Amino acid sequence: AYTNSFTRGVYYPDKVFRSSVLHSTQDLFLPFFSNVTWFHAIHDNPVLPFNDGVYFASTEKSNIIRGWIFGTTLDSKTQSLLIVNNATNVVIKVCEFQFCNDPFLGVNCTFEYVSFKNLREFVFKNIDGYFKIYSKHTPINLVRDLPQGFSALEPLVDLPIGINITRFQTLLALHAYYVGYLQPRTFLLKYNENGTITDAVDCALD
Amino acid sequence: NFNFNGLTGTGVLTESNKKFLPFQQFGRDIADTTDAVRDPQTLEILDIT
Ligand SMILES: *[C@@H]1O[C@H](CO)[C@@H](O[C@@H]2O[C@H](CO)[C@@H](O)[C@H](O)[C@H]2NC(C)=O)[C@H](O)[C@H]1NC(C)=O
Ligand SMILES: *[C@@H]1O[C@H](CO)[C@@H](O)[C@H](O)[C@H]1NC(C)=O
Ligand SMILES: *[C@@H]1O[C@H](CO)[C@@H](O)[C@H](O)[C@H]1NC(C)=O
Ligand SMILES: *[C@@H]1O[C@H](CO)[C@@H](O)[C@H](O)[C@H]1NC(C)=O
Ligand SMILES: *[C@@H]1O[C@H](CO)[C@@H](O)[C@H](O)[C@H]1NC(C)=O
Ligand SMILES: *[C@@H]1O[C@H](CO)[C@@H](O)[C@H](O)[C@H]1NC(C)=O
Repeated sequence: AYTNSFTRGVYYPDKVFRSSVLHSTQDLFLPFFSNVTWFHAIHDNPVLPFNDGVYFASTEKSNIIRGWIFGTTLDSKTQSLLIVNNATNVVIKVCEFQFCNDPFLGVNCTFEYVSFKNLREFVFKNIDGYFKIYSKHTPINLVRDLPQGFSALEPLVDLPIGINITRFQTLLALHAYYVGYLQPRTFLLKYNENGTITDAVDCALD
Repeated sequence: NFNFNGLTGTGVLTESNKKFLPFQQFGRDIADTTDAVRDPQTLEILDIT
């Protein structure tokens, strides 16, 4: 299934502060009004590709999704990144750790790091040797679709991993999300007086 | 003369009222000059004039 992304998916492009200014920047963004593939939870684990970057949004309260896997040959024979909500803390590990082809739990490693009324958005991108994570958490009432609205993402973590990626998978557990790819675009962001991006223009749109 | 992490220049430092997000290190002006910098050894945020 598919559904348009209205405008959300924009993130603070750099680590620099700006206020009350219209700033133009070229970067990997999710173009406005592009379809984003829609998935729902039952039983299976659908496959997804990965190029340039990805924007990944979800809505849930039972922690149905615990994390993610990223890599090229995911079946435990090359270096791959695993993100998981440990129990309350979030852990990231780059290793060739053993997986099934559709892993889920019940109720040579190289890198380690530790940390439906709500909707959580993320952006993952591998550029300049770094793996960069951006996120936003927001209360919502539209359990069905990512709402018509706007809010910028800010980085959660910025790792110097530098591995190759062509695929990724979501991770669940045994006891409703959207994914869309980024493209290089030139954007115009309006930084308000307090320094927060309040609106943006994807001016390759029309 | 001020030097924060190699960002070097001359100016008068003052306490800043800008609300930097936790991942931001300096504020860049319209002329592409740093008008605000975080003290590397503190949470303090200082304005350059
Ligand atoms: C990352 O690894 C994948 C393989 O997992 C590489 O895929 C190759 O891409 C080239 C592009 O021209 C193809 O010709 C090859 O046939 C692909 N190989 C396979 C096995 O699919 C990819 O090139 C790698 N990229 C980086 C940046 O390391
Ligand atoms: C994606 O969106 C375009 C218009 O934005 C539409 O023409 C196309 O059919 C959509 N893709 C699918 C698979 O429906
Ligand atoms: C959290 O992580 C630590 C270290 O990896 C582990 O010992 C602990 O068991 C984890 N939490 C739970 C509830 O298992
Ligand atoms: C990975 O583990 C295997 C043993 O299963 C070992 O032979 C190999 O040297 C290790 N490192 C790499 C890069 O394969
Ligand atoms: C800006 O931040 C101040 C903090 O005191 C707050 O009172 C004000 O409402 C904020 N305004 C906007 C537009 O974010
Ligand atoms: C570094 O500076 C901080 C002040 O922010 C101080 O508390 C800390 O003790 C200093 N480092 C060491 C090793 O003392």
